[PDB]
Amino acid sequence: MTTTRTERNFAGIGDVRIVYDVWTPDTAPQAVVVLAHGLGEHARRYDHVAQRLGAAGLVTYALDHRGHGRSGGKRVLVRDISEYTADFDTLVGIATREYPGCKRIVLGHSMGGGIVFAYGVERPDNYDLMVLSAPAVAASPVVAVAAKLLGVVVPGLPVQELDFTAISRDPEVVQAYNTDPLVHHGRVPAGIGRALLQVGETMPRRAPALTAPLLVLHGTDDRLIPIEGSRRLVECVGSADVQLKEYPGLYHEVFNEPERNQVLDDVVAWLTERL
Repeated sequence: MTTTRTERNFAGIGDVRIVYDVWTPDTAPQAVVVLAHGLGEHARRYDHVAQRLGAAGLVTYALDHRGHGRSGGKRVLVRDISEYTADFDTLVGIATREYPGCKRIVLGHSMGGGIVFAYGVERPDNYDLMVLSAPAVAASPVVAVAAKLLGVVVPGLPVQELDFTAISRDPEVVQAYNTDPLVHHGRVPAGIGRALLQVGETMPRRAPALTAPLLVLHGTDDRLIPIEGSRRLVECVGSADVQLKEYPGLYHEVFNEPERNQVLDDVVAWLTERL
């Protein structure tokens, strides 16, 4: 339809400047969506997702995490999962004040899915629906201990060598990712590894705190985050209205796959069922 983007910013944890987009369609908003991107990317890789949501009368708030895209902070530097979740909580507060009376939908992809889950456990009544795209949620006990120790002393130390070529079966998506100057083109730092384990170590203990309906999306050929971790999440959450949509043969970024228009139409159908 016609969904215009406006750029704003707020002060995050440590007074780090956090830039976010607001996508507004030319119609009375049916609900608001607060979107959390994954590791190394930024909110401008979701223009087509925000535009698709605007077609359904949804307003989308999408922020760049600290150390990502337009936001402040050292690139992909993080020391605690609470840094990500507090800034997401601040954005949800912004959207709640701007649109009172609208249902609140929290959407997260990959690391953003782990962020949205950690926020959702802390504030289970601050949102109405939750949608997760291959969430980084289930990350031996000795390696978990050592990784969280390292990430708390040298959170900027490179550790894990991630395969960007597994993000999508679309060659244009893999190419656009790799030539984007705003995108992180390095190894996973130790701080991000610790934050991921922080949501992973506590998922089965704290998943019962969730109450709002939940939809999980995951391609079966995901080589970055295994689909079995999503099968285990939906069995642990306390929410009664839960379902996981598996896309056979799709890669990590189901919103960027050639079948993205089918994936996005499944998300809009799920939301319209509950709005």
